[PDB]
Amino acid sequence: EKVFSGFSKTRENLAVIDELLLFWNLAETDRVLDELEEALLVSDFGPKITVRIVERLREDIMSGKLKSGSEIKDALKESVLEMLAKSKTELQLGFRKPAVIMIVGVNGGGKTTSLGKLAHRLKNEGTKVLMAAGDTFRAAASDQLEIWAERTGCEIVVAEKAKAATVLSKAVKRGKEEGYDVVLCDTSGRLHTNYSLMEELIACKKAVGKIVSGAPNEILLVLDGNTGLNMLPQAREFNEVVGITGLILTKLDGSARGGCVVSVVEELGIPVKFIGVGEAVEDLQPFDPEAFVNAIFS
Repeated sequence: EKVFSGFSKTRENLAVIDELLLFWNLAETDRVLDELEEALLVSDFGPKITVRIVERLREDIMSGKLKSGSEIKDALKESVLEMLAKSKTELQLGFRKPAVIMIVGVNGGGKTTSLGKLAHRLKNEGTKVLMAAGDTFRAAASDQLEIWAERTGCEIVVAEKAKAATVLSKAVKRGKEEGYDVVLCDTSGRLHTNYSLMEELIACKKAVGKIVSGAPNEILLVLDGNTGLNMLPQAREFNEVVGITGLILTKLDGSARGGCVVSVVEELGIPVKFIGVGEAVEDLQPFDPEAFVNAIFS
């Protein structure tokens, strides 16, 4: 619904596929597939996934598995859905307490804001949440997390400039000691990835691991959806260095770049867990791969 709006422009642009398929027959296959390829590329499906999708269609058309435009269209949706769920999209918090979640990302992605929206969700499900203001680089983020703490009725551990790993260590200790269900940890926001940032994220992961075996449970990377395919290198860097368990794609408002969602998940094998489709608190939503594929293809 809100996912339909989040990618409204992608849907509009991908609609050309239905028109092209009106002109499909076996002899027209390669011409139709050339146009279909161009349409996916226009909507920010990466080259690797576009060729994979198109060549499989061509295969299945040639072998006689696919015999009509409607069958080809549904096969296209199936290929895309399969790349998305090749996926545990849910938060994987287990049973041992406390669960520890780290939120990471660069400036402009809504890192801190999403952590607040997430805390709202968990609080509403009756989960006992402690916040940790580990974004030590940005003073405005810490203050914003105190505002979120007050709105959602979470307690919050704040820095007393602090080392993020020390704040997180403190919050998780208090989590465990005071019987919390989840410790929800912010981390430092920078304009671009750099060495200093990666070193600090490594330290935070080690520091919370020392207090609770297997912590953190989730390391969620927040990314502005509007960056499209340019999010691939950065997600790969966070993943190679830190180990990301889930993505949060934000700032979607009739994005024309919906293909980037499939491209990132397929490339790195990290599921999209939440999508941000608006500025209200409820507008951070659990990702539903089948609903998404319907939202972009009809």
